[PDB]
Amino acid sequence: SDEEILEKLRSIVSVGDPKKKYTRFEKIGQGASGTVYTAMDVATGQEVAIRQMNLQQQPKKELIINEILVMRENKNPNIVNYLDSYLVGDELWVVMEYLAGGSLTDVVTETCMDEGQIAAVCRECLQALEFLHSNQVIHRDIKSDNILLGMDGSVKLTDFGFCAQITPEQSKRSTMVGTPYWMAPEVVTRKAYGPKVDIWSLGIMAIEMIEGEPPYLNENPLRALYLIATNGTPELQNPEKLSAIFRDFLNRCLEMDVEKRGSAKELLQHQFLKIAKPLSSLTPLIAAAKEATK
Repeated sequence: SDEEILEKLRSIVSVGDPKKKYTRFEKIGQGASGTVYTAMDVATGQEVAIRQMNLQQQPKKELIINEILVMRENKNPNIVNYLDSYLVGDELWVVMEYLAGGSLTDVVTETCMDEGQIAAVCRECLQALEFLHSNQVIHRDIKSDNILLGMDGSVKLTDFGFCAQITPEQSKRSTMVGTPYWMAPEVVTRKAYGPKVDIWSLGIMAIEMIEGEPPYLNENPLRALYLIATNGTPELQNPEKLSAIFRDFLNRCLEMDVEKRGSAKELLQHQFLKIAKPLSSLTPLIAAAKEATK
Protein backbone atom coordinates (compact mmCIF):
# COMPACT_ATOMS: atom_id res chain seq x y z
CA SER A 1 0.00 0.00 0.00
CA ASP A 2 1.19 3.52 -0.93
CA GLU A 3 0.48 4.85 2.59
CA GLU A 4 2.26 1.95 4.35
CA ILE A 5 5.30 2.52 2.08
CA LEU A 6 5.51 6.26 2.83
CA GLU A 7 5.35 5.65 6.58
CA LYS A 8 7.97 2.90 6.53
CA LEU A 9 10.21 5.22 4.48
CA ARG A 10 9.45 8.04 6.95
CA SER A 11 10.82 5.86 9.79
CA ILE A 12 14.02 5.10 7.77
CA VAL A 13 15.00 8.56 6.50
CA SER A 14 16.53 11.54 8.26
CA VAL A 15 14.14 14.39 9.08
CA GLY A 16 13.82 17.63 7.15
CA ASP A 17 14.80 19.05 3.80
CA PRO A 18 18.08 17.85 2.26
CA LYS A 19 18.39 21.12 0.24
CA LYS A 20 19.56 22.75 3.47
CA LYS A 21 22.39 20.20 3.69
CA TYR A 22 23.63 19.90 0.08
CA THR A 23 24.57 22.44 -2.58
CA ARG A 24 26.21 22.70 -6.06
CA PHE A 25 23.76 20.27 -7.71
CA GLU A 26 24.60 18.90 -11.15
CA LYS A 27 22.72 16.15 -13.03
CA ILE A 28 25.06 13.33 -14.09
CA GLY A 29 22.45 10.72 -15.07
CA GLN A 30 18.71 10.04 -15.41
CA GLY A 31 16.64 6.91 -16.06
CA ALA A 32 14.30 4.24 -14.67
CA SER A 33 16.01 4.39 -11.23
CA GLY A 34 15.50 8.18 -11.06
CA THR A 35 17.86 11.14 -11.51
CA VAL A 36 21.40 11.28 -10.11
CA TYR A 37 23.24 14.47 -9.23
CA THR A 38 26.64 15.29 -7.90
CA ALA A 39 26.40 17.69 -4.97
CA MET A 40 28.52 19.10 -2.17
CA ASP A 41 27.87 18.31 1.47
CA VAL A 42 27.59 21.84 2.91
CA ALA A 43 29.20 20.83 6.24
CA THR A 44 32.16 18.58 5.36
CA GLY A 45 32.79 19.54 1.72
CA GLN A 46 32.47 15.87 0.70
CA GLU A 47 31.29 15.46 -2.89
CA VAL A 48 28.25 13.17 -2.94
CA ALA A 49 25.99 11.41 -5.41
CA ILE A 50 22.31 11.96 -4.78
CA ARG A 51 19.69 9.70 -6.33
CA GLN A 52 16.32 11.49 -6.51
CA MET A 53 13.04 9.57 -6.89
CA ASN A 54 9.40 10.55 -7.31
CA LEU A 55 7.57 7.70 -5.56
CA GLN A 56 4.44 8.23 -7.71
CA GLN A 57 6.46 6.83 -10.65
CA GLN A 58 8.17 3.89 -8.95
CA PRO A 59 6.36 0.59 -9.70
CA LYS A 60 8.20 -1.55 -7.12
CA LYS A 61 8.63 0.57 -3.97
CA GLU A 62 9.17 -2.56 -1.84
CA LEU A 63 12.52 -2.91 -3.61
CA ILE A 64 13.80 0.58 -2.71
CA ILE A 65 12.98 0.08 0.98
CA ASN A 66 14.87 -3.24 0.78
CA GLU A 67 17.67 -1.49 -1.11
CA ILE A 68 18.26 1.12 1.63
CA LEU A 69 17.87 -1.34 4.53
CA VAL A 70 20.43 -3.74 3.01
CA MET A 71 22.89 -0.89 2.36
CA ARG A 72 22.41 0.48 5.88
CA GLU A 73 23.22 -2.82 7.57
CA ASN A 74 25.90 -4.18 5.20
CA LYS A 75 28.62 -1.54 5.12
CA ASN A 76 31.96 -2.64 3.59
CA PRO A 77 35.15 -1.01 2.12
CA ASN A 78 34.30 -2.59 -1.26
CA ILE A 79 30.66 -1.45 -1.24
CA VAL A 80 29.83 2.15 -2.29
CA ASN A 81 28.98 3.93 0.97
CA TYR A 82 25.34 4.75 1.69
CA LEU A 83 25.33 8.08 3.53
CA ASP A 84 21.78 9.25 4.22
CA SER A 85 18.22 9.38 2.91
CA TYR A 86 15.45 12.02 2.97
CA LEU A 87 11.75 12.08 2.14
CA VAL A 88 9.95 15.31 1.23
CA GLY A 89 6.35 14.58 0.30
CA ASP A 90 6.58 12.08 -2.57
CA GLU A 91 10.24 12.92 -3.19
CA LEU A 92 12.76 10.33 -1.92
CA TRP A 93 16.47 11.18 -1.85
CA VAL A 94 19.24 8.60 -1.42
CA VAL A 95 22.69 10.07 -0.68
CA MET A 96 25.76 8.01 -1.65
CA GLU A 97 29.49 8.63 -1.70
CA TYR A 98 30.54 9.88 -5.14
CA LEU A 99 33.25 7.99 -7.01
CA ALA A 100 34.79 10.34 -9.53
CA GLY A 101 36.51 7.56 -11.56
CA GLY A 102 33.37 6.35 -13.36
CA SER A 103 32.45 2.67 -13.79
CA LEU A 104 34.36 -0.48 -14.74
CA THR A 105 32.29 -0.43 -17.96
CA ASP A 106 34.08 2.77 -19.02
CA VAL A 107 37.45 1.12 -18.34
CA VAL A 108 36.73 -2.12 -20.25
CA THR A 109 35.15 -0.30 -23.25
CA GLU A 110 37.84 2.40 -23.56
CA THR A 111 41.09 0.77 -22.36
CA CYS A 112 43.00 -2.52 -22.30
CA MET A 113 43.65 -3.90 -18.82
CA ASP A 114 46.60 -6.17 -18.11
CA GLU A 115 46.33 -9.34 -15.99
CA GLY A 116 47.78 -7.57 -12.93
CA GLN A 117 45.08 -4.90 -13.17
CA ILE A 118 42.36 -7.53 -13.75
CA ALA A 119 43.52 -9.58 -10.73
CA ALA A 120 43.31 -6.43 -8.55
CA VAL A 121 39.73 -5.68 -9.66
CA CYS A 122 38.62 -9.35 -9.27
CA ARG A 123 40.16 -9.45 -5.77
CA GLU A 124 38.32 -6.28 -4.67
CA CYS A 125 35.00 -7.53 -6.10
CA LEU A 126 35.45 -10.94 -4.40
CA GLN A 127 36.09 -9.13 -1.10
CA ALA A 128 32.68 -7.45 -1.49
CA LEU A 129 31.04 -10.77 -2.45
CA GLU A 130 32.58 -12.78 0.42
CA PHE A 131 31.23 -10.19 2.87
CA LEU A 132 27.74 -10.13 1.29
CA HIS A 133 27.48 -13.91 1.00
CA SER A 134 28.67 -14.40 4.60
CA ASN A 135 25.88 -12.04 5.63
CA GLN A 136 23.32 -13.99 3.59
CA VAL A 137 22.99 -11.36 0.83
CA ILE A 138 23.10 -12.31 -2.87
CA HIS A 139 23.66 -9.27 -5.11
CA ARG A 140 22.16 -10.89 -8.26
CA ASP A 141 23.19 -8.12 -10.69
CA ILE A 142 27.02 -8.26 -10.76
CA LYS A 143 28.25 -6.53 -13.97
CA SER A 144 30.84 -3.85 -14.79
CA ASP A 145 28.16 -1.11 -14.66
CA ASN A 146 27.71 -1.77 -10.95
CA ILE A 147 31.41 -1.54 -10.17
CA LEU A 148 32.36 2.06 -9.46
CA LEU A 149 35.90 3.35 -9.43
CA GLY A 150 37.71 5.92 -7.32
CA MET A 151 40.30 8.25 -8.83
CA ASP A 152 42.80 6.43 -6.55
CA GLY A 153 41.78 3.07 -8.05
CA SER A 154 39.30 2.12 -5.31
CA VAL A 155 36.91 -0.57 -6.54
CA LYS A 156 33.39 -0.52 -5.05
CA LEU A 157 30.22 -2.47 -5.74
CA THR A 158 26.78 -0.87 -5.77
CA ASP A 159 23.08 -1.17 -6.74
CA PHE A 160 21.17 -3.25 -4.24
CA GLY A 161 17.97 -2.85 -6.29
CA PHE A 162 18.04 -6.59 -7.17
CA CYS A 163 19.54 -8.29 -4.11
CA ALA A 164 18.14 -11.25 -2.19
CA GLN A 165 18.38 -11.92 1.52
CA ILE A 166 18.48 -15.66 2.19
CA THR A 167 18.21 -17.88 5.29
CA PRO A 168 18.96 -21.53 6.15
CA GLU A 169 15.17 -22.13 5.85
CA GLN A 170 15.21 -20.63 2.34
CA SER A 171 18.80 -20.74 1.09
CA LYS A 172 17.86 -20.58 -2.60
CA ARG A 173 15.98 -18.24 -4.95
CA SER A 174 14.19 -18.51 -8.31
CA THR A 175 13.39 -14.96 -9.48
CA MET A 176 15.12 -13.91 -12.67
CA VAL A 177 16.17 -10.38 -11.76
CA GLY A 178 19.71 -10.04 -13.15
CA THR A 179 20.96 -8.61 -16.43
CA PRO A 180 20.68 -11.48 -18.99
CA TYR A 181 24.27 -11.51 -20.35
CA TRP A 182 25.79 -11.92 -16.85
CA MET A 183 23.24 -14.53 -15.69
CA ALA A 184 24.35 -17.98 -14.49
CA PRO A 185 22.84 -20.85 -16.51
CA GLU A 186 21.08 -22.34 -13.45
CA VAL A 187 18.97 -19.16 -13.15
CA VAL A 188 17.24 -20.28 -16.37
CA THR A 189 17.62 -24.10 -16.30
CA ARG A 190 16.26 -24.68 -12.76
CA LYS A 191 14.21 -22.81 -10.16
CA ALA A 192 16.82 -22.91 -7.38
CA TYR A 193 20.02 -20.87 -7.30
CA GLY A 194 22.24 -19.52 -4.50
CA PRO A 195 25.17 -17.11 -3.90
CA LYS A 196 27.39 -18.63 -6.63
CA VAL A 197 25.35 -16.87 -9.32
CA ASP A 198 27.36 -13.75 -8.29
CA ILE A 199 30.56 -15.74 -8.84
CA TRP A 200 29.45 -16.71 -12.35
CA SER A 201 28.62 -13.03 -13.01
CA LEU A 202 32.10 -12.04 -11.80
CA GLY A 203 33.55 -14.54 -14.29
CA ILE A 204 31.56 -12.78 -17.04
CA MET A 205 32.92 -9.45 -15.77
CA ALA A 206 36.44 -10.90 -16.12
CA ILE A 207 35.58 -11.75 -19.74
CA GLU A 208 34.54 -8.06 -20.07
CA MET A 209 37.97 -7.06 -18.78
CA ILE A 210 39.67 -9.40 -21.32
CA GLU A 211 37.48 -8.90 -24.46
CA GLY A 212 35.57 -5.67 -23.80
CA GLU A 213 32.08 -7.24 -23.72
CA PRO A 214 30.18 -10.13 -22.12
CA PRO A 215 29.54 -13.08 -24.44
CA TYR A 216 26.46 -12.66 -26.71
CA LEU A 217 26.18 -8.89 -26.12
CA ASN A 218 25.17 -8.33 -29.76
CA GLU A 219 22.36 -10.90 -29.48
CA ASN A 220 18.79 -10.18 -28.41
CA PRO A 221 18.57 -10.66 -24.60
CA LEU A 222 15.97 -13.41 -25.15
CA ARG A 223 18.41 -15.33 -27.36
CA ALA A 224 21.39 -14.75 -25.02
CA LEU A 225 19.69 -16.58 -22.14
CA TYR A 226 18.94 -19.57 -24.38
CA LEU A 227 22.59 -19.35 -25.51
CA ILE A 228 23.87 -19.33 -21.89
CA ALA A 229 21.81 -22.40 -20.88
CA THR A 230 22.80 -24.38 -23.98
CA ASN A 231 26.45 -23.34 -24.49
CA GLY A 232 27.24 -23.47 -20.77
CA THR A 233 30.74 -22.21 -20.00
CA PRO A 234 31.47 -19.46 -22.58
CA GLU A 235 34.50 -19.75 -24.84
CA LEU A 236 37.20 -17.07 -24.98
CA GLN A 237 38.19 -15.71 -28.40
CA ASN A 238 41.93 -16.00 -27.67
CA PRO A 239 42.44 -18.27 -24.60
CA GLU A 240 46.11 -18.72 -25.54
CA LYS A 241 46.86 -15.07 -24.74
CA LEU A 242 46.02 -15.69 -21.08
CA SER A 243 48.33 -17.05 -18.38
CA ALA A 244 47.61 -20.60 -17.15
CA ILE A 245 46.72 -19.26 -13.66
CA PHE A 246 44.20 -16.73 -15.07
CA ARG A 247 42.62 -19.50 -17.22
CA ASP A 248 42.30 -21.65 -14.08
CA PHE A 249 40.66 -18.76 -12.17
CA LEU A 250 38.15 -18.15 -14.98
CA ASN A 251 37.27 -21.85 -15.15
CA ARG A 252 36.59 -21.89 -11.40
CA CYS A 253 34.26 -18.85 -11.78
CA LEU A 254 32.46 -20.21 -14.85
CA GLU A 255 32.01 -23.80 -13.72
CA MET A 256 28.67 -25.31 -14.81
CA ASP A 257 28.48 -27.56 -11.77
CA VAL A 258 27.48 -25.17 -8.94
CA GLU A 259 29.11 -27.47 -6.34
CA LYS A 260 32.38 -27.32 -8.28
CA ARG A 261 32.17 -23.54 -8.94
CA GLY A 262 34.34 -21.56 -6.52
CA SER A 263 32.81 -19.74 -3.58
CA ALA A 264 33.91 -16.15 -2.89
CA LYS A 265 35.84 -17.36 0.18
CA GLU A 266 37.71 -20.03 -1.82
CA LEU A 267 38.45 -17.74 -4.74
CA LEU A 268 40.05 -15.09 -2.47
CA GLN A 269 42.75 -17.76 -1.91
CA HIS A 270 43.36 -18.33 -5.64
CA GLN A 271 46.89 -17.69 -6.88
CA PHE A 272 45.68 -15.56 -9.82
CA LEU A 273 44.85 -12.84 -7.24
CA LYS A 274 48.48 -12.87 -6.05
CA ILE A 275 49.67 -11.31 -9.34
CA ALA A 276 47.52 -8.25 -8.53
CA LYS A 277 49.15 -4.91 -9.13
CA PRO A 278 48.61 -2.11 -6.62
CA LEU A 279 45.18 -0.52 -7.15
CA SER A 280 47.06 2.70 -8.05
CA SER A 281 47.93 0.88 -11.32
CA LEU A 282 44.32 1.42 -12.45
CA THR A 283 44.54 5.23 -12.24
CA PRO A 284 45.85 5.79 -15.81
CA LEU A 285 43.05 3.59 -17.30
CA ILE A 286 40.47 5.41 -15.17
CA ALA A 287 41.79 8.81 -16.33
CA ALA A 288 41.92 7.64 -19.98
CA ALA A 289 38.34 6.21 -19.91
CA LYS A 290 37.12 9.37 -18.14
CA GLU A 291 38.56 11.59 -20.89
CA ALA A 292 37.19 9.26 -23.60
CA THR A 293 33.64 9.37 -22.21
CA LYS A 294 33.79 13.21 -21.90
